[PDB]
Amino acid sequence: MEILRTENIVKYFGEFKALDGVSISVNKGDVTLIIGPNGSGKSTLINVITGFLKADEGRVYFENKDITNKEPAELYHYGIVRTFQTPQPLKEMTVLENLLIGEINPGESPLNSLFYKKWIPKEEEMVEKAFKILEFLKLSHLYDRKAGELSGGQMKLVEIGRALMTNPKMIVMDQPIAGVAPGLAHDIFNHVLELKAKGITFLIIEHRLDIVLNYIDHLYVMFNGQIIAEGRGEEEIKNVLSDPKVVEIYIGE
Ligand SMILES: [Cl-]
Ligand SMILES: [Cl-]
Repeated sequence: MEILRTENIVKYFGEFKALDGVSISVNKGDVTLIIGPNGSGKSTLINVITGFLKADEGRVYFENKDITNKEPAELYHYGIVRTFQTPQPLKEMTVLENLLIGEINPGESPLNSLFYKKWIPKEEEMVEKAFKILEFLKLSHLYDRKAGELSGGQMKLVEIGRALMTNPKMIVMDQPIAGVAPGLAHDIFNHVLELKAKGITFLIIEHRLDIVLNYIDHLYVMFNGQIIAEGRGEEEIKNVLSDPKVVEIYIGE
């Protein structure tokens, strides 16, 4: 049931301690969200897990396999992928190409994958997969469209599509719907549930709780680098959100 766990993960940035012995467990097929005020190490944590950051101490286990500090190219073979915010160079490219760059160095980010330049492979095999995904996402009609011309929610959906290009078992997303209009937002998360349905596990960071909350089935709250609250399920979550210590981290300067 548990697909991912971290055992006392530590990360340092100089002398500052961004993370502080963070341990978390995530069950297969779950949609796990982590929240906390800016500066709590949510991102750093996510980056460590996805392999874009090195864990100074502690470990990460995927399906009970020690994967600590493996490069994203390697984690790709394990079924882990992170969604990447789209850079400007990619915005000049079509929606199809944006899914296609996920093929060059599977698991690696768009720019560490675009080291290959205009060599965005347009090989029949990959493209068919890109379309199959654009299809599932109900975006094939925008396959030829320059990504920079899409709405924020549209762009977010494309990024999810770029990740699916790696047939992941788990998708890690840092703020999938920030700046996305409510209707498109629920739609994005709708597709997540659609994916949860096929057995895909999610680890998400978000700040707009007024939308997201109805979709997550595992919450974690973080402050100063450590897990300061957990709550599995609707009821526990309502409690977690009620708890005054949580509200307080958001008030007082
Ligand atoms: Cl590092
Ligand atoms: Cl927002």
